[PDB]
Amino acid sequence: MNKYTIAIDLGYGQIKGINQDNKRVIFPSIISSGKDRSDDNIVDNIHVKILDEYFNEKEYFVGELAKRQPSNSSFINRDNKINSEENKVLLATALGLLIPNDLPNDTKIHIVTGLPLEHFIKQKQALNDMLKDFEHTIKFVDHNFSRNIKFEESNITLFPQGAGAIFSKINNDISSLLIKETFIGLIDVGFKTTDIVVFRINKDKEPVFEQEMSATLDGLGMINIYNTMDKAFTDNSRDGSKLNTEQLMLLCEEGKIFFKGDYIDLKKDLIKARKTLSTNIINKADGLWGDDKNSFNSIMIAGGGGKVLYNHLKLIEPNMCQLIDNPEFANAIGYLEFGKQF
Ligand SMILES: Nc1ncnc2c1ncn2[C@@H]1O[C@H](COP(=O)(O)OP(=O)(O)O)[C@@H](O)[C@H]1O
Ligand SMILES: [Mg+2]
Ligand SMILES: [Mg+2]
Repeated sequence: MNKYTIAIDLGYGQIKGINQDNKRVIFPSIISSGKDRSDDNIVDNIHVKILDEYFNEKEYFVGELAKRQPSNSSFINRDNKINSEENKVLLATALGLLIPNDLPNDTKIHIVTGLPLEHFIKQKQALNDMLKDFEHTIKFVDHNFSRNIKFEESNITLFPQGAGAIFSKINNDISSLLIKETFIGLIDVGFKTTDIVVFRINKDKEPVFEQEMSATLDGLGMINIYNTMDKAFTDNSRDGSKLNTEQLMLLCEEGKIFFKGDYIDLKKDLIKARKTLSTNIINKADGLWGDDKNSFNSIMIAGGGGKVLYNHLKLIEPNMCQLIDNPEFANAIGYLEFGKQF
């Protein structure tokens, strides 16, 4: 009785996913009501329908396709909720893309997912509850295929973020991380939260979680830069005009947007927002690691935020800190290695 393993990292910014055949998908965590659209990649054209027990077919665009719409799942103003309509569509769209076409009668889907470090205790059951209740057919209308998502209880496993990304053997060299009596830190800078997780290495090269030197920062993530640039845009505009989410996201890539025949350059505020977010995250990490900061052998930052802020984040200890090889799929790969050896 085999089982197929799909690792899915759920974010308030980007859904990341990878099954045990090393097929990865990633797309923005925005959905949108769908419509008859009337070597293109499927990930940029997610027109989809979801069938349930009520025989509701709910129609959605999700990902890049939904990003390019007037109506949107909020990005800034998406209330934090672990089981919602949008996390169900986003979870079922990531599954739908990572489920093969010829699974045997014996092979069933095993999902590995989780919560941020300190969010785990609070929301392990609510996430295990939404997964238990999955009873949906996900239909990719423009791509002639559909999948059924049903979860066998404890055909699913939940892991707090942090351990998996660290322990990994594809994005790390765990031979060089196993040093006696030293620490190893992770700084996963995400969209709404930021995880700081450290592990003490035993004298027998066994790693131990240090809850004390670890937190989940609830007010610091890349969303701070989005809001500061949203206010910088209306403020600079002095028109009372606001961007939509496709524009605001572009305005936070480089700080340039072409709006109503005006070249809006806010790169000066974007740089300041990134230094200001990065300062806080370095301060919190220093706050948790006192003089024990000298006892580290690596401090690896990761996530989408870690990728864009690495040059600021590195200042926390420049000759010792590094960027993990695939920052955004760093927890999702940890979720694969942990689920597969299970
Ligand atoms: N090329 C890029 N330029 C600027 N920002 C980026 C880029 N790629 C990703 N990001 C930022 O990183 C975020 C993705 O973070 P992610 O690793 O998904 O964390 P979470 O798991 O909390 O969603 C996006 O919302 C975006 O703001
Ligand atoms: Mg994340
Ligand atoms: Mg906290």
